[PDB]
Amino acid sequence: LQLPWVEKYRPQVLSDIVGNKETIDRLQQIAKDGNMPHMIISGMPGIGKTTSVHCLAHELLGRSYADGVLELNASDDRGIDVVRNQIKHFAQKKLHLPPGKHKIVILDEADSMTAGAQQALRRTMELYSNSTRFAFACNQSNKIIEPLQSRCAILRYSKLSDEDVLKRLLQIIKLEDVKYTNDGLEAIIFTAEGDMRQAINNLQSTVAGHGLVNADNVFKIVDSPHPLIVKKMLLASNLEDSIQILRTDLWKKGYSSIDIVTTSFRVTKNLAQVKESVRLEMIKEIGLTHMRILEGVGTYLQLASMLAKIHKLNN
Amino acid sequence: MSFKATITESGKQNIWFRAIYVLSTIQDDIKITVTTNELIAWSMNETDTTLCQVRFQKSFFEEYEFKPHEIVFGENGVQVIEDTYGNSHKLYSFRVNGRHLTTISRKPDGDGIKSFTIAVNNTSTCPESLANRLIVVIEMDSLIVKEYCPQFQPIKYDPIIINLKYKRRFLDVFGLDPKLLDVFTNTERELTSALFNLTAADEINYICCNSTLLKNFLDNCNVNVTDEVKLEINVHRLSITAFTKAVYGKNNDLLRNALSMSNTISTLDLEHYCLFTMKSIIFKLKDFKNFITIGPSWKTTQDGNDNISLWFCHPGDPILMQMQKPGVKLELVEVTDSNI
Amino acid sequence: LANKFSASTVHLEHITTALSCLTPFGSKDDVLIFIDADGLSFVRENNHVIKIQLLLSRELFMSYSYRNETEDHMKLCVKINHILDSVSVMNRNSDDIVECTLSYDGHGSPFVLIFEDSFISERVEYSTYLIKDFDTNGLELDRERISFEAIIKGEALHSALKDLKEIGCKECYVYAKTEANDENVFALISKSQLGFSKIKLPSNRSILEKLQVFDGDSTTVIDGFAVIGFFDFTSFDKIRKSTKIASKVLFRMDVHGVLSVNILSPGIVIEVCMLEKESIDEAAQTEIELLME
Amino acid sequence: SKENLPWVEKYRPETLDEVYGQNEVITTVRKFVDEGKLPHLLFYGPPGTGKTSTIVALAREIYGKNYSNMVLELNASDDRGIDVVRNQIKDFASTRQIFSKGFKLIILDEADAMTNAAQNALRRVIERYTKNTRFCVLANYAHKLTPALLSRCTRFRFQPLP
Amino acid sequence: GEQWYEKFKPNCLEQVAIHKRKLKDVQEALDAMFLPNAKHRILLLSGPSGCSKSTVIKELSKILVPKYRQNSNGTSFRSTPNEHKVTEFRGDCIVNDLPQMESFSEFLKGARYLVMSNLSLILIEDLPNVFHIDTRRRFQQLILQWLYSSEPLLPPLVICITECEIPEND
Ligand SMILES: Nc1ncnc2c1ncn2[C@@H]1O[C@H](COP(=O)(O)OP(=O)(O)OP(O)(O)=S)[C@@H](O)[C@H]1O
Ligand SMILES: Nc1ncnc2c1ncn2[C@@H]1O[C@H](COP(=O)(O)OP(=O)(O)OP(O)(O)=S)[C@@H](O)[C@H]1O
Ligand SMILES: Nc1ncnc2c1ncn2[C@@H]1O[C@H](COP(=O)(O)OP(=O)(O)OP(O)(O)=S)[C@@H](O)[C@H]1O
Ligand SMILES: [Mg+2]
Ligand SMILES: [Mg+2]
Ligand SMILES: [Mg+2]
Repeated sequence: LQLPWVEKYRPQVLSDIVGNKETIDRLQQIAKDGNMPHMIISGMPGIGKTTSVHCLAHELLGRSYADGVLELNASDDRGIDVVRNQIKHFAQKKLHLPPGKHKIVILDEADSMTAGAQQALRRTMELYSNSTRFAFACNQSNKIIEPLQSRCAILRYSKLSDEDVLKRLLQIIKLEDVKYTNDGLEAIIFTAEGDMRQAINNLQSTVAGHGLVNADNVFKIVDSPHPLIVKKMLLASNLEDSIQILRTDLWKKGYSSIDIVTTSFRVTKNLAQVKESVRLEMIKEIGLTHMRILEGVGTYLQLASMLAKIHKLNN
Repeated sequence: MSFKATITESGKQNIWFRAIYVLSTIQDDIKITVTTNELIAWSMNETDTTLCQVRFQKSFFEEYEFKPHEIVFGENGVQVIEDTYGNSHKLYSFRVNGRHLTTISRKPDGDGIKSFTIAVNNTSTCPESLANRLIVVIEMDSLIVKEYCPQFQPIKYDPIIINLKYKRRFLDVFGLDPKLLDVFTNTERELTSALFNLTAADEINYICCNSTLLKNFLDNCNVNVTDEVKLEINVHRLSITAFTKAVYGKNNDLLRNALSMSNTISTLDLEHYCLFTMKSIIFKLKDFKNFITIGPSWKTTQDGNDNISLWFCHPGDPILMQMQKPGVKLELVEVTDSNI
Repeated sequence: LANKFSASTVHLEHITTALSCLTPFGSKDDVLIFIDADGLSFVRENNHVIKIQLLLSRELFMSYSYRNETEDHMKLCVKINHILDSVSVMNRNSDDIVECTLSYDGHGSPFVLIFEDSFISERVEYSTYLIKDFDTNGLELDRERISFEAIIKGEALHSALKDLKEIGCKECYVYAKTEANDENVFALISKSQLGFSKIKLPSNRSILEKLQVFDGDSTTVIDGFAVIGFFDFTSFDKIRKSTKIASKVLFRMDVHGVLSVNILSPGIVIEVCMLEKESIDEAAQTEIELLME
Repeated sequence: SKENLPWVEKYRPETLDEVYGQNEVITTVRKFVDEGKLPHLLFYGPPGTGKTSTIVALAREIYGKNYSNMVLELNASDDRGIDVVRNQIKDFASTRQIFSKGFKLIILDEADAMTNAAQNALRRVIERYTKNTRFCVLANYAHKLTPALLSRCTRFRFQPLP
Repeated sequence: GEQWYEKFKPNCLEQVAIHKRKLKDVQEALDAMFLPNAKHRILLLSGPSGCSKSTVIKELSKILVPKYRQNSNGTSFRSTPNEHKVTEFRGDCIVNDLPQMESFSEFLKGARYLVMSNLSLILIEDLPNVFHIDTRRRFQQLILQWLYSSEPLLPPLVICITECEIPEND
């Protein structure tokens, strides 16, 4: 069959990863040099952490990749016994590698690892660092215990810029010979919200549905991120405007009340314009409405009353 | 083929498996040293309070072959030792997971084993994947063949000379039943063949006893409760006591129950006894209990004497224990209590 | 009897053996019972990836009556745990039980099992459940596209399975190759904590009765071509208990990645069908080639 | 048989042509199956809009009348803990098709009721076995889905019925 | 390949990065612990990650153990002086004939013998799996038994615990 473009066009070399130019350049330097230290790679979903670690391991180990890499993720058994036996035996293995090259243990989604396993990892890292190096990949670097962080170089991946997403989208379009327009690519990038995976999925969906990637065609399938709609609803200077946004853009589109209130809390946490007193009062009202929704009264009237209270506070 | 060895007899396979199992109980990883005359499997615990060593002579194996000069990969395991007579001996040492080797060496409940082969190939014509792997080939009586290749890590070998020093001290101190003279001659020959050389400080005590009585007494000993063993020898009897001291908590509450079980053997029963002129020695029991079960696994009728020899000098000094079989030497060294 | 199906036997060994063979598929799940004039079959499936069917023919029963006319067969579903517990409690005095009778009166009635002793009879009724939409016939060997076939002695295969289980085997690879001069190579290669290990079956007409590679069409024999099947040991090991009583085992692998094991112990016959993994990793392929060459 | 059923079940759409109101989604999914390029899918919407009906109809169209043999359906009524993801879903997604009938389909209905640990374990199962298997996740509450899972799925919104 | 924190690790007690007063207190306590009849049997060091607990303990042991070890009466395992000043517990060790929960129990039962001519400092940094309730209870029992033991002679026992928060896990 035909693979989805998200997996079909997964970068296979470090030079095809867009964004985080400084970090990717440093990874390329490490690959060409060899002296890879223990590292932690943190960042939001779909920005290239897994791809970056895999590409770096491949470039470092060459043909020895099969015998020199041990990959484990949240879908595998990773308990304390695994650390005691499998990882320990891999780190004990004597493998002849070119100078400056070490075995690599990739621990994808390391944040989910249990406390006992993480504590056990300390001793193996202490003992087998001369021949083995650890690459953790996670979304929250703080979920790795401090004794493990103390041994690793930290690398934080930032959200991808519109320029990098556009460049990769153009490369994919050229490879696939896809017909498009500037407004269509703008809409895809705007709906991706910095997630390259979502951008590729939306591009593929639009192409399959209609082929030509225009703004109207993109917005027929893809929806604008509802956090922005919630921000617009909260920032409306008129009660009727907020109510109209809540009705037309969220309620009648099938968005659940619980999702609306959770997104409202998340957005209100990041409103830079408002004062602290107003912000905390809005948070209180959102929390009370959330309590009411959890009890079973998830009605449009409750959300309208929440908006009315927020507007009252703004005055 | 850097090294190759084969075992065919059933009792030989039994003793090999038992030795590997005991060594695995002592430490997670066993150390194998191949020489031009013997294979040494040894183990030492984390606290360095116990050392176990089993040496299989080349005559033990049906086929034996060692070509150290062919080793290319894993060269860090190759060692050269200079003899006192001006000779160079080549050795190859490596470390292997004890549990894995024990599982490989165990006899299937239903199917028997015809031959058991262990080999190492680190020569030039060796694939990269197969480098640093111990090849094990097991032929079954049903013509089934099983193959294993557990990984190993080359290491350096540091011989232990406690046995040689104890033997020399015992010979100097106590060196008439003809058996005693035979023991003296055997010890002198062993010391001479080794690759290396009336104050109270020269205290030495030797006990040769039939291991059957000790094994019978220890069969009732549960190491989980009786963790200490005390040997008390005088000119009339030898007492072996498996014991455990009590522990009292804050308000004298019993945190750990004391226990003791003793067995006495007349000195007449003991094969030999030499004392430095009621000697007492205390050490750990688990390792001794496990070690006493290796020799009997073969059960050789010819020259069959499951006699254990013990040497001890002073509290806090090591206690040495020796057992022998037609082509196997078993050694156990333990640290003794320093009290008094 | 007035029941639509009624079969009585004096050999309690067949029933307990069938339950023992079905146990590895889960102590708490469903079992399908098919009833027809030919006999009575127990069927179990796991994870839409493995299936077992154990047949009990008419001859095994001293009495067998199938009076249904509208339908040539009857299908029902029961819970394995219920039968297991009931038999375990009832079979405590195995020396005294003299007769065992199974009965069924069609859809809407329970599956009745009666243990008849000299003076005491114990009757149990198991409630039945709707049969899942999944079709047992879905997982079957394509008889027209056999990649290879082999006949093996039960004892040797059972010993090999025991060895694989005792080393904590995680992945299994069935390797089958044929050459001239009646040279055959059937082997099981295991990936486990020990690494890669091999168990080779001798090329003798005592344990490996015959081996043939058909080039994926069941007809043309090809020499020098190796057929490799990659399986998860979790599913492969489920045939160990069936092999324990097996007298002969017939392996048949097709091109669609289906392996069928027919176990023969008048007698109890078993058929286990399993799917293989999608593909073999490069490291595993290299290690298998090195082991076999 | 169907006559005794409640109308909510007696009138369940059998083919995609019987699903009304979701014209855009039906159009897109039909073209995807026509080209055979189905990606991982998320169906998000309020109760009774046609999500389960649509996914079942799509499975029927892809695999004809024998879809029950190569589709693994799980819902809130089934335990779907991390152990289930590690064993059952993993083994189904990592095994060949019954008759080499393209890719396999795993339907996770009401996936908003799954635990965070199970969803986290699902990420690499979805990613690694994409060649052979495709996932469909149905939900009414998106806030219960982890960001990683949402990133991996092509999202389709079922609107309230016009 | 070498990591700098290993390449440039301290070679002597003076190069250790530690406040002078804390080092003085630790040294006095440890030196007192080595005396024939020491009041304190266990020294418990606690602190955040990478604050030189184990490093300072090892550097201090390198000086204290040779000064207080009785000269062997011509007895030793190997020809070398057996430079094993520090004996550390290994939490990932698995042996054939021992349940996991008892591993630590075995270790201490050997560690008690390392006195006088076999003197060595016992260091516990890699703890057993204390997240398991039964294992933690057994560990506490063993620590209490060591504290309340009636053995006239015991070696100094140092427990280094690195304190850190456990991130919330699903
Ligand atoms: N910087 C990037 N450049 C090119 N493609 C990218 C990039 N980031 C993501 N992608 C694409 O999206 C797919 C997934 O990328 P990943 O490396 O798995 O993202 P991720 O950050 O690891 O997501 P998580 O943390 O596992 S949810 C890749 O196969 C690429 O096709
Ligand atoms: N688009 C639709 N077209 C025709 N009938 C529908 C449609 N949607 C729902 N129904 C009818 O309502 C019944 C339920 O449809 P479902 O597909 O199960 O709705 P749903 O969106 O899956 O509900 P939830 O999210 O699980 S509460 C169907 O049997 C149909 O009879
Ligand atoms: N001047 C130095 N002082 C202390 N440590 C140094 C120094 N230079 C390099 N290092 C290294 O930094 C590390 C010090 O960390 P530790 O001694 O392990 O602290 P800790 O209190 O034991 O924290 P944990 O429990 O090991 S995470 C050692 O590996 C030292 O080898
Ligand atoms: Mg990732
Ligand atoms: Mg539904
Ligand atoms: Mg430290």
